[PDB]
Amino acid sequence: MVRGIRGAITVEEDTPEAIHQATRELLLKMLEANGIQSYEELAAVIFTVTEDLTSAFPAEAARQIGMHRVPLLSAREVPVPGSLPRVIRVLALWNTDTPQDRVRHVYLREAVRLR
Amino acid sequence: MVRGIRGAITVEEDTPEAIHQATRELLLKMLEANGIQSYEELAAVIFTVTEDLTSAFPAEAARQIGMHRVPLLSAREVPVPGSLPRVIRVLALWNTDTPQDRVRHVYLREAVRLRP
Amino acid sequence: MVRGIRGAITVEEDTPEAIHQATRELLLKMLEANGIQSYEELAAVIFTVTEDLTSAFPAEAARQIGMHRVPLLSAREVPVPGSLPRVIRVLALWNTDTPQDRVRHVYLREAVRLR
Repeated sequence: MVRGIRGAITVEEDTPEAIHQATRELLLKMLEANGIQSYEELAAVIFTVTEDLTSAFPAEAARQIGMHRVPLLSAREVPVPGSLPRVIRVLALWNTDTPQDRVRHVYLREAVRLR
Repeated sequence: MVRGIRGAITVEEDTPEAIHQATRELLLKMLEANGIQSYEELAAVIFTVTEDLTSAFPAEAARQIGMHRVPLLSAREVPVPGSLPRVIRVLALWNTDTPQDRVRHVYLREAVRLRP
Repeated sequence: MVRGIRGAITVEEDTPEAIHQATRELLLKMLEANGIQSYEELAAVIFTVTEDLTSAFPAEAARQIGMHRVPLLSAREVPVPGSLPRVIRVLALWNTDTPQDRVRHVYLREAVRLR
């Protein structure tokens, strides 16, 4: 079975370091919250970034924590008026027998308003 | 086994009401057409909207019909000039043994012309 | 299980013919590299294209090679300084027993500069 894991986190400046730092933190927490201690069962990980962020690919933060074998893809989020700014969102596809209602999703910082 | 389910529907205007109503109808039809019993079978659902739609997130319609525990993600479609305007597209990833040739995709309203 | 397969290829110019030819080449190469002789194994295929490519949908290429029954979805890639121009990226979700470490990803033409 495949279960999606959602995550979201905000930053306060479109810089490679800031983008990477937040992404690394989110990915590590999404995995920790679900007791995942290996990357072998992640089918793929998809990232989306709001329009106000274009300095670096979030996928690079995944490479930084050793996810070089995990398929990654990034896309742009819809610029909805009044929507939360500077947000990095993640959708991990996890091969697991963990029930849908047992999967833990992670919303950090300002993204907590998105849960 | 995971099978993707595609859906597409158009709206006549860029308003939250129009977007949510259409997305709600599309999702319900996608579920109905494939006889899906519980949302527990859905690994995730991805939504995309064309550049001319920015008033709201289609994913909100999913919450309206009880998909609170289903992982949702939204993105922007490639802005190809001359393409069908105001389109909401959906890709559901379904855990099922259903063969690929038996999965039912749904194309509504003006998107009916987008069916493969 | 489900394993994602990554692919990427560049195009010399923004025209439907060029986009479709490149996408056909990449898709075929991704399947060949993984010994996939049938499309029944593909859960879905997601494409992303850089903003300098807007003349056509890469998904049309999938139809051309007979992937009508494969669920397809496309999205806009995130702009990044110094990133390779005119890039088509693919993420195929493959139903397979193949371990993550044995899935073959394909980077063609100038896209080799991204791998």
